Amino acid sequence: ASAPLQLGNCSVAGWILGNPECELLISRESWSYIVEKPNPENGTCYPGHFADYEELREQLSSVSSFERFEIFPKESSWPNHTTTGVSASCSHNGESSFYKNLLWLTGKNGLYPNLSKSYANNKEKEVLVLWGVHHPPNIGDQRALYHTENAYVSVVSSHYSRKFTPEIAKRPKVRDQEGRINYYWTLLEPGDTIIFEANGNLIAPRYAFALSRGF
Amino acid sequence: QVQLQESGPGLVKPSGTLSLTCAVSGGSISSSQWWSWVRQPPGKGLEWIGEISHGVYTNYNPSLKSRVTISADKSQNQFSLNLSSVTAADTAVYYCARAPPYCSSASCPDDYYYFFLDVWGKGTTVTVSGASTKGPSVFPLAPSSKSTSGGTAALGCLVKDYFPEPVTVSWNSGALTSGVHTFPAVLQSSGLYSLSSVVTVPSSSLGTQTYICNVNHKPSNTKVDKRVEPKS
Amino acid sequence: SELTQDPAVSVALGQTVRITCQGDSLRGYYASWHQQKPGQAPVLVIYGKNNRPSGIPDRFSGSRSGNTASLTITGAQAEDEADYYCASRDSSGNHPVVFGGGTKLTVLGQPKGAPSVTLFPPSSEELQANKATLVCLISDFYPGAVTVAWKADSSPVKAGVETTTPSKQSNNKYAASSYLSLTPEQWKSHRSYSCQVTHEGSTVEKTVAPT
Ligand SMILES: *[C@@H]1O[C@H](CO)[C@@H](O[C@@H]2O[C@H](CO)[C@@H](O[C@@H]3O[C@H](CO)[C@@H](O)[C@H](O)[C@@H]3O)[C@H](O)[C@H]2NC(C)=O)[C@H](O)[C@H]1NC(C)=O
Ligand SMILES: *[C@@H]1O[C@H](CO)[C@@H](O)[C@H](O)[C@H]1NC(C)=O
Ligand SMILES: *[C@@H]1O[C@H](CO)[C@@H](O)[C@H](O)[C@H]1NC(C)=O
Ligand SMILES: *[C@@H]1O[C@H](CO)[C@@H](O)[C@H](O)[C@H]1NC(C)=O
Repeated sequence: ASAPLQLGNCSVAGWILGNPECELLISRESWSYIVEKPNPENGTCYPGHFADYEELREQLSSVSSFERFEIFPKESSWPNHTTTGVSASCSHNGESSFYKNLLWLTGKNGLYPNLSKSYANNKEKEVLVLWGVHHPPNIGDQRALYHTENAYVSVVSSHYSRKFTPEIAKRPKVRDQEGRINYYWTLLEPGDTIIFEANGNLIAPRYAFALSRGF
Repeated sequence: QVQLQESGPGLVKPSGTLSLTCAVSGGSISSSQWWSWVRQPPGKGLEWIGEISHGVYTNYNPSLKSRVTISADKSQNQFSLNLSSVTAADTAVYYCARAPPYCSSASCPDDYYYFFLDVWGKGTTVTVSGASTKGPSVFPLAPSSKSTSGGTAALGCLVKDYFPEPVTVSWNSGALTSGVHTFPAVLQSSGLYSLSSVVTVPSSSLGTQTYICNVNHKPSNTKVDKRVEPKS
Repeated sequence: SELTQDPAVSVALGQTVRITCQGDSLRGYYASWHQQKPGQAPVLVIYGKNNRPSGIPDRFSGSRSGNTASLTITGAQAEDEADYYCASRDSSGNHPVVFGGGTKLTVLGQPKGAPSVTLFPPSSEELQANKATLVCLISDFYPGAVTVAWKADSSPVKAGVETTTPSKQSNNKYAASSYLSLTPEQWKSHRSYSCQVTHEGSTVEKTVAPT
């Protein structure tokens, strides 16, 4: 049939990002509309702003095809960087976890060389790519994680082009997190190529979503 | 992978300035890691001195901040240690080690809240006395029938009268390790150290295998290679 | 904000021992454990919160329950006899590094053996330098409690004697060295010199003579 997508205690944010508690029955192939709660409990476990949330929340309302794929393999695409980053705020069953669709790239051997990863959308469908940018509360943690203080994150596509810089500032304490991670998303049309170049503070994507907005 | 190597004078006059250098291969001083200095007095525990991150950022022990400076040389991949107004309480073995990056706030991955020193150096001995150094005197220890227990013999070298610590003794230029045992030096009443390095070898290899001890004393720049010959 | 350990603790072979390291600074950073054998640099056995480096046996394990960190050695072996220091960072100010007082771990497996005494007379080259020194070498004795005595022609001598404290050998034993400094006249004018080694009731004596 075409029943609605039930999110339960989860919001669209934690659902699409891969919140460690929002990873059950969410692999549904198609749905007509989304049903959540007036005040969801599980979403962005790591505090941060979700850019273009309403736009994304409306694009994913009616979906006819929906499958996720490892756009960047964890054990294959990040040799010089550490990928096993886990946060206490995104705890799951008494264990510090992280988003399953994103990767917290940090330094390896005290070094963070600039990376350049690209992806060609050869799937004949529209791909939803999501990424984050970390903002440490102090510059001491900025150097500990990414080795550099002048970090840049450039995300360039055929229909998207934006550069990011960290705003080092001590935010209010939310879930024992005085830093922030801003979440950004874009739709990659068939044939488009998205580029990721960064030297720090990049929350790299792991699983994208090849979808098609239909009935 | 990462290897460390201290280098110093081995002897500093009181109220002087100690200067060491930790050469690092297989790693980068300029990294986010904390390249540290740790000392250990004779018969006491480990004491933390300081550390240096990147090539510029430092952190020191409050008990000795007023006279310690840790610098880094990114060009030669080395970082040094400076300690002024030295006293007798500063005589110790000085190690350089590598520490992980850490976060001051609770907003980081869990792997950034460790402290440990996984990579250590061999450590260099530094003595604060004010007495001029003295080169060692090497003498052989030829065995006989009394030094043989049927098929088990023993022969070594005698390193008499030197200052200060340490003295490294190898055999056949590192071509022997079985049965070798270098005894801890003794501090005689005069003020000079003396140790003896012996190697337990069988008695059926006396008129065949040649034995030579390689005594080294860096503070006085002395390297003597004496041959241990049994005579009638 | 200080780390405290037990000064010494002992364990028999195959038994389990737990070394406790207490401190208020253990509530902000994980606690590591470093092993130091005599005459060697420290070796890291626990990264922290029970994480071992490559090459460390799994019989080492860590644990934390609040302000206390514990290193556990299951089925202790002879080569585990060493010093153990805990470490972390203080959670106040510039975050200094705090070390523990240390813990001398003594393994009490007893492969009891009698010492092997070897007495060396002064070398001929040393006599030409107007010097003479006897070298009495002791090795392979358990436990490491021993007393040395010197005799000159069956007469006790105590002047100019230097004896080192027993130290652990490579094969998990003990070894020490004694020295008797004397003038070249005393070496030649006497008949013989002896080195007595008293180890747990028994006494082994070795004698050399000018020849
Ligand atoms: C998904 O949402 C639930 C809320 O329904 C989250 O549970 C919350 O988890 C945090 C962290 O474990 C709890 O905070 C801590 O609570 C303990 C007491 O158990 C307290 O001692 C600590 O100081 C801290 O305040 C919070 O109470 C808890 N909320 C509820 C209602 O139980 C869960 O963490 C969320 N998971 C994800 C992945 O977003
Ligand atoms: C989900 O929300 C409901 C709201 O009534 C709550 O009772 C339930 O405990 C929540 N789920 C979990 C796993 O806490
Ligand atoms: C990458 O980093 C290296 C190291 O500093 C620098 O020399 C280089 O010019 C950087 N290149 C880019 C494209 O960021
Ligand atoms: C990792 O380092 C190698 C060696 O310089 C480099 O070729 C590679 O591009 C780096 N990885 C990434 C993702 O850039």
